[PDB]
Amino acid sequence: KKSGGSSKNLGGKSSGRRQGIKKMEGHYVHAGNIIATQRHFRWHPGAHVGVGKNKCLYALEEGIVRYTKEVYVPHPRNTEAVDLITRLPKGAVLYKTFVHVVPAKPEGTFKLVAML
RNA sequence: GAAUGAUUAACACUCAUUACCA
RNA sequence: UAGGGAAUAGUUUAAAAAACAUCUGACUCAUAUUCAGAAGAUGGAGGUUCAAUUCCUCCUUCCCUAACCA
RNA sequence: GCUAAACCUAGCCCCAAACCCACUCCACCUUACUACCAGACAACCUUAGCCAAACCAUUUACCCAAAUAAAGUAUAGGCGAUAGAAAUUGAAACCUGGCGCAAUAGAUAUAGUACCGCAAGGGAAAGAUGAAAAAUUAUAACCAAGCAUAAUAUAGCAAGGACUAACCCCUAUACCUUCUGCAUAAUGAAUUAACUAGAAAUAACUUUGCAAGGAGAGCCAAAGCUAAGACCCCCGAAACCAGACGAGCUACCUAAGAACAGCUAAAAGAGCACACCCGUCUAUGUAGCAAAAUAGUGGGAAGAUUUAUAGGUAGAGGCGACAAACCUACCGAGCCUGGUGAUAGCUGGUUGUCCAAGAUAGAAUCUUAGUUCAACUUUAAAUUUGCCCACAGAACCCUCUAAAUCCCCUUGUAAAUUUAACUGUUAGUCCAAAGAGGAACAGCUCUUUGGACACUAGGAAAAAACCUUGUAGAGAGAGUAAAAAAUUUAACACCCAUAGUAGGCCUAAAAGCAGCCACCAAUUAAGAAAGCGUUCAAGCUCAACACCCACUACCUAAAAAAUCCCAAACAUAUAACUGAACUCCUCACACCCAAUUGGACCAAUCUAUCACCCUAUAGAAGAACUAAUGUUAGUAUAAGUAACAUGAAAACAUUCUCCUCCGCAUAAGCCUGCGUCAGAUUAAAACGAACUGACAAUUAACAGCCCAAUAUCUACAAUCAACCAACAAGUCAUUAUUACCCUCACUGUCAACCCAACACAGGCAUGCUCAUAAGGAAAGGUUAAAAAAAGUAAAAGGAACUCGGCAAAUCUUACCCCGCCUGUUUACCAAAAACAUCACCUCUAGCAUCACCAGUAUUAGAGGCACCGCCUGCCCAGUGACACAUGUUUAACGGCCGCGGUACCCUAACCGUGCAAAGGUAGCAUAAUCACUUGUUCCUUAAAUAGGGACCUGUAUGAAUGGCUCCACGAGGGUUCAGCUGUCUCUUACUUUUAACCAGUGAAAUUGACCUGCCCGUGAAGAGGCGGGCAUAACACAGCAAGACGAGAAGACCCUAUGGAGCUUU
RNA sequence: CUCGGAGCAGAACCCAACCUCCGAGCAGUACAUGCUAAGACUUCACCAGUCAAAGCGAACUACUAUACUCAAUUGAUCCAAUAACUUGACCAACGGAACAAGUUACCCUAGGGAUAACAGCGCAAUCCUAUUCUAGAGUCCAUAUCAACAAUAGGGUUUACGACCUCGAUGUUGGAUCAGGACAUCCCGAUGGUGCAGCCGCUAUUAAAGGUUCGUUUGUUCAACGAUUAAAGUCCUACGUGAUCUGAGUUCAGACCGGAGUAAUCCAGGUCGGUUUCUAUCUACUUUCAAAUUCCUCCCUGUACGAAAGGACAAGAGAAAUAAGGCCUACUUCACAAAGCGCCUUCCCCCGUAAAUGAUAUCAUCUCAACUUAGUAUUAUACCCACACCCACCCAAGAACAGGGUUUGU
RNA sequence: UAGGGAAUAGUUUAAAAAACAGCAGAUGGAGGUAUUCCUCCUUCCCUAACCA
Ligand SMILES: [K+]
Ligand SMILES: [K+]
Ligand SMILES: [K+]
Ligand SMILES: [K+]
Ligand SMILES: [K+]
Ligand SMILES: [K+]
Ligand SMILES: [K+]
Ligand SMILES: [K+]
Ligand SMILES: [K+]
Ligand SMILES: [K+]
Ligand SMILES: [K+]
Ligand SMILES: [K+]
Ligand SMILES: [K+]
Ligand SMILES: [K+]
Ligand SMILES: [K+]
Ligand SMILES: [K+]
Ligand SMILES: [K+]
Ligand SMILES: [K+]
Ligand SMILES: [K+]
Ligand SMILES: [K+]
Ligand SMILES: [K+]
Ligand SMILES: [K+]
Ligand SMILES: [K+]
Ligand SMILES: [K+]
Ligand SMILES: [K+]
Ligand SMILES: [K+]
Ligand SMILES: [K+]
Ligand SMILES: [Mg+2]
Ligand SMILES: [Mg+2]
Ligand SMILES: [Mg+2]
Ligand SMILES: [Mg+2]
Ligand SMILES: [Mg+2]
Ligand SMILES: [Mg+2]
Ligand SMILES: [Mg+2]
Ligand SMILES: [Mg+2]
Ligand SMILES: [Mg+2]
Ligand SMILES: [Mg+2]
Ligand SMILES: [Mg+2]
Ligand SMILES: [Mg+2]
Ligand SMILES: [Mg+2]
Ligand SMILES: [Mg+2]
Ligand SMILES: [Mg+2]
Ligand SMILES: [Mg+2]
Ligand SMILES: [Mg+2]
Ligand SMILES: [Mg+2]
Ligand SMILES: [Mg+2]
Ligand SMILES: [Mg+2]
Ligand SMILES: [Mg+2]
Ligand SMILES: [Mg+2]
Ligand SMILES: [Mg+2]
Ligand SMILES: [Mg+2]
Ligand SMILES: [Mg+2]
Ligand SMILES: [Mg+2]
Ligand SMILES: [Mg+2]
Ligand SMILES: [Mg+2]
Ligand SMILES: [Mg+2]
Ligand SMILES: [Mg+2]
Ligand SMILES: [Mg+2]
Ligand SMILES: [Mg+2]
Ligand SMILES: [Mg+2]
Ligand SMILES: [Mg+2]
Ligand SMILES: [Mg+2]
Ligand SMILES: [Mg+2]
Ligand SMILES: [Mg+2]
Ligand SMILES: [Mg+2]
Ligand SMILES: [Mg+2]
Ligand SMILES: [Mg+2]
Ligand SMILES: [Mg+2]
Ligand SMILES: [Mg+2]
Ligand SMILES: [Mg+2]
Ligand SMILES: [Mg+2]
Ligand SMILES: [Mg+2]
Ligand SMILES: [Mg+2]
Ligand SMILES: [Mg+2]
Ligand SMILES: [Mg+2]
Ligand SMILES: [Mg+2]
Ligand SMILES: [Mg+2]
Ligand SMILES: [Mg+2]
Ligand SMILES: [Mg+2]
Ligand SMILES: [Mg+2]
Ligand SMILES: [Mg+2]
Ligand SMILES: [Mg+2]
Ligand SMILES: [Mg+2]
Ligand SMILES: [Mg+2]
Ligand SMILES: [Mg+2]
Ligand SMILES: [Mg+2]
Ligand SMILES: [Mg+2]
Ligand SMILES: [Mg+2]
Ligand SMILES: [Mg+2]
Ligand SMILES: [Mg+2]
Ligand SMILES: [Mg+2]
Ligand SMILES: [Mg+2]
Ligand SMILES: [Mg+2]
Ligand SMILES: [Mg+2]
Ligand SMILES: [Mg+2]
Ligand SMILES: [Mg+2]
Ligand SMILES: [Mg+2]
Ligand SMILES: [Mg+2]
Ligand SMILES: [Mg+2]
Ligand SMILES: [Mg+2]
Ligand SMILES: [Mg+2]
Ligand SMILES: [Mg+2]
Ligand SMILES: [Mg+2]
Ligand SMILES: [Mg+2]
Ligand SMILES: [Mg+2]
Ligand SMILES: [Mg+2]
Ligand SMILES: [Mg+2]
Ligand SMILES: [Mg+2]
Ligand SMILES: [Mg+2]
Ligand SMILES: [Mg+2]
Ligand SMILES: [Mg+2]
Ligand SMILES: [Mg+2]
Ligand SMILES: [Mg+2]
Ligand SMILES: [Mg+2]
Ligand SMILES: [Mg+2]
Ligand SMILES: [Mg+2]
Ligand SMILES: [Mg+2]
Ligand SMILES: [Mg+2]
Ligand SMILES: [Mg+2]
Ligand SMILES: [Mg+2]
Ligand SMILES: [Mg+2]
Ligand SMILES: [Mg+2]
Ligand SMILES: [Mg+2]
Ligand SMILES: [Mg+2]
Ligand SMILES: [Mg+2]
Ligand SMILES: [Mg+2]
Ligand SMILES: [Mg+2]
Ligand SMILES: [Mg+2]
Ligand SMILES: [Mg+2]
Ligand SMILES: [Mg+2]
Ligand SMILES: [Mg+2]
Ligand SMILES: [Mg+2]
Ligand SMILES: [Mg+2]
Ligand SMILES: [Mg+2]
Ligand SMILES: [Mg+2]
Ligand SMILES: [Mg+2]
Ligand SMILES: [Mg+2]
Ligand SMILES: [Mg+2]
Ligand SMILES: [Mg+2]
Repeated sequence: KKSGGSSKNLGGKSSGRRQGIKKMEGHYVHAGNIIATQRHFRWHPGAHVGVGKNKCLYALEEGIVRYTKEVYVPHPRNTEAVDLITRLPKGAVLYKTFVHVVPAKPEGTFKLVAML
């Protein structure tokens, strides 16, 4: 019985974050429902979709979730993204995946309240 | 260590040169 | 096989200094001692920091310890 | 037919009621049960711990004076576990009963007896007629295991299907527990009978009552509330604490006793050697003679000796020449009782029938042998989707542009979620697939997806994990599913060869063929040469011509293990057939998973009411046993086995043979225990009797049982006590005065005997006998096998045996290590080098009326070391102790060095430099001293890892936790000369025992059941029991030890447990 | 030992190893990092953690301004401090006990084959063997002999690995005793090759009937050494065999030395000492009756061979050892007999190859062509073989039983 | 962490001086009415904490 060695690799024991899409294409969401969670921007917020401080995407309106591909124009103040687009060959357009909520209900209705 | 010179009255030294198991 | 420590001038130590050794001079008839001068160093490689012997990392050499119970 | 079986009483339990309490005479706290004398001692003083807190450390309910209620409230608490009031409230109360037991129950109880223990203390078993036994030839019978009547016939979990037929044929791997998985060679179990194990709240559910109320004050209430039904086991540690009991064993001590021949020396912890004490070595023995013995051999035996008697020290302790010894057979700390039903996440066990549902992501945890939450699983309830899935849709960065997934209408289907209430599972195996670790090893380890297994059946030889197949019954129908192993191998050309030229160059030589360049040309045809060869050449081939139909294939290679190959066989008759619990068929249908969960029934018993040859509806409960190394009893198996016993003849008078270990007596112990008579009860055999009943008996002079007061007295051992010389300094003695006229009581007295469970080869003090005047018998009979035991003798050799000369024989030499010596120790595996010890040294203490001590520093106590001889070096920084102003102290705890260079190499008188309290000094050294190591050399042997003497840096020797020499001593360890021998070469013969046979008597462990073969294979991985073969009428007796993973002891090694205990400690 | 990122885990989520890599236990800027509140996420439970519309109050009409940048950057309850707000652990064993280390070989109990040591089994890295390949060595020459880089198989003796049976026990080294088996043969037999003249060797094929020594030191298995031998084989059998033995070693309780430790005590160390039970129920077995192996001497022969030196084989003869089976005349132990140290007997084959003839293929060719020879045994033969006289007696027969004799039953 | 106290030349003292160390040299820092009055901060000491 010879004495053995030991592994020099510590840590690495974190559990899965359980991130990803919570509401798939066509699903009905109420306002506030989290649509997806992510560590980096895999899906970008579209129409009526808010983005949390932790990049969490949530519904701003009640409706149907839709995923589309759209042209990506960064904010002129986002230095890193602007540096990329300026170095692109002319004629080249960046695309990204966006998630939207199509509002299902109208903001309200006018109802007869009195006959004065 | 060897040879060679330099050195000495001649040497030694020194310097320089050469070639099982429970 | 596992573990801890160390590496500084040619030599041996210190927190970039002393000691001698080495070279220079003086004293001696000459040598030593002595006196006055002079030079010389942070095992290797990589990185942090404006700056690293002094913060970390791997390798080499060496040392010390353990390597058991039926 | 035996053994047995059966019984209904004895009494007992729980309540009620009631307060309770004895007495002849005599004896009884001293040694209890003892007629009768001078004393004066006197009682109180907090429970602890197990356990719970998942350890444990504060803490952890224990009637304390009225049931209920307030209330598990206030409050307390590692604010944890758990503990827990009061104010206030306020009831009933008629002993003579029982849905209690009925001889393993109920009290332990026929009895606190027998029996066990020194003691405290522990503590049984069992009986059965009838009206009458002054009816006893009575009261029938049938029933457990075990046997008998009546042994057995190839073959195999002992049966099943069957059959004319018991067997023969075919099929079939006991049971429980425990596991991933057990025929397993894993656990338990000889068998029978009896006994022997699920206790309850919180909620919820079900069924009644009443209902915004319910309830027979308290409580609850936004349909509640009241009542009922229905769920929560048994045995087991090592421990801990309290109070008693123990020093008749043993350790040590106190008082007063006893023993020690002979010889040598005559001085002796001196030698030889009895008694006596001890226990070195070997054999025997190992449920024995013996819970430590016997035989031989050994150590001691005038001393630190051995030993009888009484007394002392007691468990948080004693005692100890320290062995963790010994303290009543078992002491890392006694025993008993109690706390106590200690606790156990650990093993084992857990009792009627039938059906149903039912296999598993993970998280935390002093946690991974367990728990809680999730998940899965079960039941009840609610109302609404569940599952399968169409498009569309879900990322860039990056190398496998993976198999897929997610989402999802339709559709095919019938589930799903939610509410209420719980338990169990949370120690996992193989296969396919994607990977990781390892060795692209594992029946290996780790994740993922799926399957199977832990449930069925068929198949793959046997076969958990592969294939086929699942839903349950009957059938002497039927169709099928999976389902059988194929292959066979290496020929090959014939014929012929002149030449520019030995091409050029290089080279000693290079001539087709060491290298470099060219590679042209003669002959119809032949490379300025493709393979050999020659030192260079020669020489043999191939590519050429001619001859001429070689008319090639151009794909490939073996083998070996251990008990014995392994179905038998077969190349030839027409695609089929066989084959399940699948499916069909006639009839029927709840009727094949562990843990767990739901449900339907039910034996017997008691009670209410029925019933009335053994029942019904209900209510109850000590309500069901193929398993706990279970408890008690009975009887088997081993087994008529192991083992045990009586000297001979005779007229039972006596005599003979042989032992003598003794023997007689006293003390202690014991208590009628071989005397008579009468019984046939019996001695490990036997009708004499030690057993039963009765009747007798031991007679004091021996011994025990003693003494008026007060004061006073007592320097001068003993040893033949005389010479002589001692130390350890000793067992023996009065007087004065007063008082005192009396007599022979009382008790022990036996034996073949005590302590050891026994009629035990053991233990057991003293006197005398010293081999006997006393006391005894080794052989039940026979035979004369093996193996075994105890002896005797042995050719030639003489340690060649062996770890070792163990044992035996003979009887001796020299040396080494350790310890000075005599002595002491682990009673029962160690007798030693361990302890003690004379000697030496350190430390403490200036003193009296209970040890030390009736002592006083030349003393006493606490320690170290270990006579003597030579010695005991350096260090006080650290720790300790002492001392105080620094400090002192090692024969206190302890310690006592590097790195680099210099005489060729080894080495360094030497030199540099750092460190320290000091740097290991003298000695000794391959050691009983870490390895290296069988170091080197001399001696020893034919040969030596042995032994002796040296050399040694031992970098881990070393100086009172002592170093080194040396006399004497040693059942210490090692070596050796000589001799001796059956130790051996190499065994043999005889005797005794045992043995075997006959007769009597008659155990133990063990035992699931057995109808109890061998081979290969298989398998929970080593098969009498499975597969394939082979073998095979039946049954004794004697041997053997290869297997039955043989018996015996719940492995002492190892790990685990929030299990113990002893010891040490900063 | 807690936390985060990446791979394993390629595409929703999840996913382990004492697996592979890299990090964290802060820092910086704000000071509305103010208040409040729909709807959601969630590390597979809980605890904890995460994102947020609207609204209030601010800011604001220049600020990718509105839950700050940032991946992790962290700690429950009780309790303590504090007027309040609020703060407090490398509680890092990081779901955290308010506070507790050693040692036990003097040990104990409960369990575990859920887990080690022995053996089996699995596996074959390691170990051993064979073949393939043709570099190299062997003067030349690959293949007499040896052999690199590699390749393909086999073996199951080593050291490991795994943890499947066994811990209500499968007794652990070496030796004694008795051996069963494999052949990968050490000796003896039969053959091919040789860098084989001969004598000796080397290598390969075949052969497991028979055989395979005694001693000094060591506990040894081994190893060294002495002396022999035809040879002193390699292995398996629970590293065969302790209900047959042994107990030197190893591995309990005593003790010493060196070393470690404050000590208790301890060490792969060394050293002295240290209890080895069992009456056999079952299986199996208790005359495989009887063919023998080997060395040496003489002779062949100083022949064959060879320059010499040296020096055979076959046949023949003799004498021994061992083994097996018997026996007692003598010797010896002994004495109506049993014994050895004495005497007597002992018998067949071995298949690897070497050669003819002769086809496929009109030569040739020893032929998994037909065939011929070396070249083979029904292994030979041997032993055993007739039986109610049998009460009893005797016995060279024997445990009992059985057997022989009794014409040897006063 | 809490308070108490303290800070003079490199060092240690005095009431702006001497002594040592190497003619230089100082009133820890900031603010205020100046070593000498007060306050905050730094460093250090003292004393008590450092629990959960
Ligand atoms: K997110
Ligand atoms: K405990
Ligand atoms: K009783
Ligand atoms: K069982
Ligand atoms: K088995
Ligand atoms: K098993
Ligand atoms: K067992
Ligand atoms: K006493
Ligand atoms: K068990
Ligand atoms: K547990
Ligand atoms: K099949
Ligand atoms: K040439
Ligand atoms: K008596
Ligand atoms: K005895
Ligand atoms: K002794
Ligand atoms: K000191
Ligand atoms: K020696
Ligand atoms: K020597
Ligand atoms: K002795
Ligand atoms: K046997
Ligand atoms: K923890
Ligand atoms: K392996
Ligand atoms: K075991
Ligand atoms: K020996
Ligand atoms: K059997
Ligand atoms: K004899
Ligand atoms: K041919
Ligand atoms: Mg990860
Ligand atoms: Mg994880
Ligand atoms: Mg001159
Ligand atoms: Mg507890
Ligand atoms: Mg404990
Ligand atoms: Mg009250
Ligand atoms: Mg009773
Ligand atoms: Mg019967
Ligand atoms: Mg059969
Ligand atoms: Mg198992
Ligand atoms: Mg099975
Ligand atoms: Mg069994
Ligand atoms: Mg078990
Ligand atoms: Mg209950
Ligand atoms: Mg306690
Ligand atoms: Mg007590
Ligand atoms: Mg006594
Ligand atoms: Mg006395
Ligand atoms: Mg005498
Ligand atoms: Mg004496
Ligand atoms: Mg004597
Ligand atoms: Mg004593
Ligand atoms: Mg001791
Ligand atoms: Mg001891
Ligand atoms: Mg006792
Ligand atoms: Mg219990
Ligand atoms: Mg079912
Ligand atoms: Mg914890
Ligand atoms: Mg678990
Ligand atoms: Mg759907
Ligand atoms: Mg789980
Ligand atoms: Mg596995
Ligand atoms: Mg030519
Ligand atoms: Mg030429
Ligand atoms: Mg040429
Ligand atoms: Mg030619
Ligand atoms: Mg040539
Ligand atoms: Mg031509
Ligand atoms: Mg040709
Ligand atoms: Mg069916
Ligand atoms: Mg059916
Ligand atoms: Mg009935
Ligand atoms: Mg019952
Ligand atoms: Mg029963
Ligand atoms: Mg039982
Ligand atoms: Mg018997
Ligand atoms: Mg007998
Ligand atoms: Mg008298
Ligand atoms: Mg008498
Ligand atoms: Mg005695
Ligand atoms: Mg007599
Ligand atoms: Mg007798
Ligand atoms: Mg007898
Ligand atoms: Mg007899
Ligand atoms: Mg003899
Ligand atoms: Mg010998
Ligand atoms: Mg001798
Ligand atoms: Mg021998
Ligand atoms: Mg002897
Ligand atoms: Mg002694
Ligand atoms: Mg003893
Ligand atoms: Mg004794
Ligand atoms: Mg003894
Ligand atoms: Mg001693
Ligand atoms: Mg002395
Ligand atoms: Mg000293
Ligand atoms: Mg030198
Ligand atoms: Mg010295
Ligand atoms: Mg040594
Ligand atoms: Mg010897
Ligand atoms: Mg030392
Ligand atoms: Mg010493
Ligand atoms: Mg000392
Ligand atoms: Mg003496
Ligand atoms: Mg001696
Ligand atoms: Mg003695
Ligand atoms: Mg017998
Ligand atoms: Mg008999
Ligand atoms: Mg048994
Ligand atoms: Mg088998
Ligand atoms: Mg028999
Ligand atoms: Mg069996
Ligand atoms: Mg056994
Ligand atoms: Mg056990
Ligand atoms: Mg405890
Ligand atoms: Mg969650
Ligand atoms: Mg807002
Ligand atoms: Mg934790
Ligand atoms: Mg966590
Ligand atoms: Mg010991
Ligand atoms: Mg045990
Ligand atoms: Mg296992
Ligand atoms: Mg093993
Ligand atoms: Mg086995
Ligand atoms: Mg293999
Ligand atoms: Mg060559
Ligand atoms: Mg094997
Ligand atoms: Mg496993
Ligand atoms: Mg067993
Ligand atoms: Mg054999
Ligand atoms: Mg062979
Ligand atoms: Mg063996
Ligand atoms: Mg055996
Ligand atoms: Mg021994
Ligand atoms: Mg020691
Ligand atoms: Mg002894
Ligand atoms: Mg020993
Ligand atoms: Mg034995
Ligand atoms: Mg026997
Ligand atoms: Mg011949
Ligand atoms: Mg021919
Ligand atoms: Mg021909």
